[PDB]
Amino acid sequence: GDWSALGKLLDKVQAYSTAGGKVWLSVLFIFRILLLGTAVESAWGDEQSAFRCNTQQPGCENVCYDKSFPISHVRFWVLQIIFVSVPTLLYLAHVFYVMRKEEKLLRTYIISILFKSIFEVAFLLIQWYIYGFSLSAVYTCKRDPCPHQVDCFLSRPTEKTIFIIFMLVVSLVSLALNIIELFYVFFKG
Amino acid sequence: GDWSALGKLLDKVQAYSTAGGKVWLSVLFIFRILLLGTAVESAWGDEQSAFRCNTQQPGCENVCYDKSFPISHVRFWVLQIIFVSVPTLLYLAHVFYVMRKEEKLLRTYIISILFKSIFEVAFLLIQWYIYGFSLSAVYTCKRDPCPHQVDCFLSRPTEKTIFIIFMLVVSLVSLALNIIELFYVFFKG
Amino acid sequence: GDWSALGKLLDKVQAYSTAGGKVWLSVLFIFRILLLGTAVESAWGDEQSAFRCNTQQPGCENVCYDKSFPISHVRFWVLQIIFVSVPTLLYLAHVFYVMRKEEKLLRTYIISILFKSIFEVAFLLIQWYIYGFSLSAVYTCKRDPCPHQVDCFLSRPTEKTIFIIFMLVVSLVSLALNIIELFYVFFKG
Amino acid sequence: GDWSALGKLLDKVQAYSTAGGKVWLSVLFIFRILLLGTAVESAWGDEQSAFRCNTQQPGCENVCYDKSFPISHVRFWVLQIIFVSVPTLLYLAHVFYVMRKEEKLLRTYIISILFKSIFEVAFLLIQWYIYGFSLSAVYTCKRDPCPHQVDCFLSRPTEKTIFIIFMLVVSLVSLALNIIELFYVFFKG
Amino acid sequence: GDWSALGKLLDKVQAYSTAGGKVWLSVLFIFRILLLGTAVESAWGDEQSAFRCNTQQPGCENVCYDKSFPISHVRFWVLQIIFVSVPTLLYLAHVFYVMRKEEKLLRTYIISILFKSIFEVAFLLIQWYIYGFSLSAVYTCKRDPCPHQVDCFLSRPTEKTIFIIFMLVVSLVSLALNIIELFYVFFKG
Amino acid sequence: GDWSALGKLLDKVQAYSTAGGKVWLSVLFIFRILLLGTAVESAWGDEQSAFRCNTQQPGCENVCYDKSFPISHVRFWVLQIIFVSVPTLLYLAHVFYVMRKEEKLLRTYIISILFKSIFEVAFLLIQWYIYGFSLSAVYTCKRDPCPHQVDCFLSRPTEKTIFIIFMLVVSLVSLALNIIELFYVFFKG
Repeated sequence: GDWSALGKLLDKVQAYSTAGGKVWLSVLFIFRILLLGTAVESAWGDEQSAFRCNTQQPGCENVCYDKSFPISHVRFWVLQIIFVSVPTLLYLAHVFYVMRKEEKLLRTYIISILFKSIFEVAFLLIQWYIYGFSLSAVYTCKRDPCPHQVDCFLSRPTEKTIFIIFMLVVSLVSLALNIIELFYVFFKG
Repeated sequence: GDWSALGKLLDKVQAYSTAGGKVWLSVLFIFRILLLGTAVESAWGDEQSAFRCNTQQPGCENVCYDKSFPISHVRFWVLQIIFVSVPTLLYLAHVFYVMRKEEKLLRTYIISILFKSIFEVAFLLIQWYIYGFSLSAVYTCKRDPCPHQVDCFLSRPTEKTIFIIFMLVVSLVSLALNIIELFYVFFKG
Repeated sequence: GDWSALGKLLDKVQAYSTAGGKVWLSVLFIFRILLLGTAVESAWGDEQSAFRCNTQQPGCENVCYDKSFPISHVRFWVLQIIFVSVPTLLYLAHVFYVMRKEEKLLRTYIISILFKSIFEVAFLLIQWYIYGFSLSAVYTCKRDPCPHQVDCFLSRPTEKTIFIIFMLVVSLVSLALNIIELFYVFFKG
Repeated sequence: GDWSALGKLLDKVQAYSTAGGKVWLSVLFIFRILLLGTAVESAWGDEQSAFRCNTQQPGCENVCYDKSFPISHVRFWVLQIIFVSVPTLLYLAHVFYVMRKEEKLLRTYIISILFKSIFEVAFLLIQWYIYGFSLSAVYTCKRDPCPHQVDCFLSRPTEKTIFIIFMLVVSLVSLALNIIELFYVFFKG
Repeated sequence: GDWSALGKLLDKVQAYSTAGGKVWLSVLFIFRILLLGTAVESAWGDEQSAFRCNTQQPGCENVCYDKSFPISHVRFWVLQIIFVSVPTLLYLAHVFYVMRKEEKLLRTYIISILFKSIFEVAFLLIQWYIYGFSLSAVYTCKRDPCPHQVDCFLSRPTEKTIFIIFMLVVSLVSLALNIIELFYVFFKG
Repeated sequence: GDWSALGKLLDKVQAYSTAGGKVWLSVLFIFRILLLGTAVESAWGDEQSAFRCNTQQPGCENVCYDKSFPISHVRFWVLQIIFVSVPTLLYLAHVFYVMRKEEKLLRTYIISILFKSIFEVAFLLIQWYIYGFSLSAVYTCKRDPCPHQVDCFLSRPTEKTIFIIFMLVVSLVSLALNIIELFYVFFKG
């Protein structure tokens, strides 16, 4: 029975955060995890199996899908959320070690928040560069195996576009909350 | 061993709710989650794989399925339940922070309930606009790849219609309970 | 460490039940859940994929399967068990609130038992009306896309019939136990 | 912290059992559950999908598989283990209620053991009648859709035969242990 | 809160084991379980589906796969690890009963270790007899349905061979540790 | 309630580690496990099913896939992480036994760290030898069943290349941290 230690650890890390920014950030994080784990994962299930091209050339479908999707959106979002979460976990464990020292910091919190913001904007920029924020039903593919130009058709482009916009909005809200947090720490300083 | 704290937290949030409205709302929520997680998820498993169109045009099936189902009903319902649940979690965590302040509100509960009602009615209206409340076995598809008009056939339209009506009834009951809750808070005020 | 509270809650709800009826009902419920979760779910896995019709008409298989199975037996049974379980959960939570009042009913138990009986008989009648209690290997399908009449063949009809009879027997036993419970409460009154 | 109550409940039920019969029976039960849950379930995964018949008749494969396998071996074994386990759970819960009476039997144990033996021998006899204890690679099918007689080929007959023999040996060992238990209770009486 | 009892039970069983043999055996067991549960299970996923034969004879692929693989390697390894684990569980539960007697053995440990060694060597010999320790890409199949001799091709033979060698090395290390354990008990005696 | 013992065990093992090296290593390990368990596993799902070759020769696809992928990257990475983790678990359990002795070492930590470094560099060298650090969309296959030379096409080569580079970077960071740890222990000595 050591429920008090976890409560004290939770209090210490939030002691340097805004009133209510912590709760909105945590709720938004669990919202994003729930959305990623159930809906978008099942939406992207048949990304290659339902992918089809109008050609008889063997191997054209493989290269055309590879060119159309350099990386799946779901795996990209998983990487983004992991990269966003890593600095927070680092800071939490560092504060845990600080408490262990106390039994026998603010600058690190600022660095973690700022790095999380950097990672979020970097992932957004990469998504804009590679894919944009929409998916087209018809993709024109010009790859070496395929003769001339071929037409290929994605799986559920519209629902994927909807989920892409949802994830973009979620990322933007998270970034805005992080900037507000940084501004509050600047105000305190 | 800190079972008392969770009980006190549960008591505090329900202190502003009707006698018995809380239990009906919670039971209905777990009912909806159980129905969504087991039955309707398996019902929508072959939505695109069993989807078929009477044509020889390559890529016509993809675009016709995309036009017929801009977003899957199951994923739409997952989004709806998440959006309905978010304000409740926000209020619960806010009350937790209020208790933390007490160790060392009603307006937020009203706002959360009202926003949950807004989200429920908005999702119902969106479902009515895009899909309606029934599914037809035969869908006439007129999309660019397909020549003229083609006939396509959905997977298990009748069982999906039954589950759609079930979810509509569940959403209506939840909205009615929320309005009764709001009326009770108005009566108290 | 609050094991005593759950024991007291368990005692209070069973205080109004017969000697031994509670244990048989609980064992039968867990039996039905185990049977539904493992065996019958896997038995119905290929209900549409292995479903086949003797025709060349595009879309005839879809409409014929839809007409043959308006709702899957497994999902129907899931709905039935959820509907049967809901009144019990309502009564348990109501008794929990009654204990909370005591810290600072029989009619509801009767109503819950009677409503559970009503739901059980209603689901049995619906199953009898739509399907009966057997499955035939060959189904004659007369639907609009299909020309004239077509012959279709179900997946594992015999094993499904066996499981249907098993579920019917389980439901009948549960209903009989519920009627015995109601008779005992009448005897007490 | 109520670890003592579960220990006392465990002691009370085993108080009427042989020295060491309890441990062998429990180990054998967990062995059977582990074998059923991992190996044989995956072995029977493609029972119908890999099932093939040498014919061009539509629907012949469905009826031939249905006739060859009235019920899957894995589901049959799941039913058998559930039926064997039910009397033990009934007796355990009855002893729990007896302890509740004590805070404020042997004949039932004998009945449960004997009924478990009956169920085991009944399931063995049913398996012998329907299937035997071996699987043949080639099955001759004479069903109405199929013209004359057709040849069908099972999926992995040899490995399935091996697992069938394993389950038969496990069931025989369990029955022998149950008979030894009954003989010991007779010796005590 | 009864953490002390499990620690005492752990101490009692290891009291008859070598210094460090216990930890190496436990680590090796968890290593084998982790390797079996994740890597080799996914490696053997398409053992029959990707299995192909150069023939037009219906049913030749089924019988050729059955003859090539009398039992899957993964299921064989699951059986082997279960058989190896059973004597250890028997001994642990026997020591638990011995402690229960104490509240109100070495020979069994020797027997369990020796039987575990016997089972390990028996499974290794069976694997050598049926399969050997390698898999060939091309299998020549001479079975009744197939005319003359046919050529069949396994799924991922090289990776399966690598995992087979890994499991062989793991089994050999476990057997060597068991023999060292037996020699130590002989030295003590 | 024995939370103190686990804390003491955690303190003892980290007592010989650098300030902050432990936390970075642990965070990196959980990062690698999360990346392997969700993203790369789903990325490699259709490695053989989507693998295609431009030939009519039966069995050419099987042998060409086998030659192209002697072992899957995901299973190789699972083996690598297991091999890296094993020495750490050995050291932790050894320290646990040392504490048990204390109730009634540095050289082992050095050996475990150095062996973990050896395993990491060995797996990196093996990956470089067999595969390199990139995947090509088109693979030229010259195997016995296939006539002359055939062209085969991998599934999602670009996304797999991205994940391969990610895993390479992760492994390099882990190795660098291990070398820094060894240098610190040398400095202490």
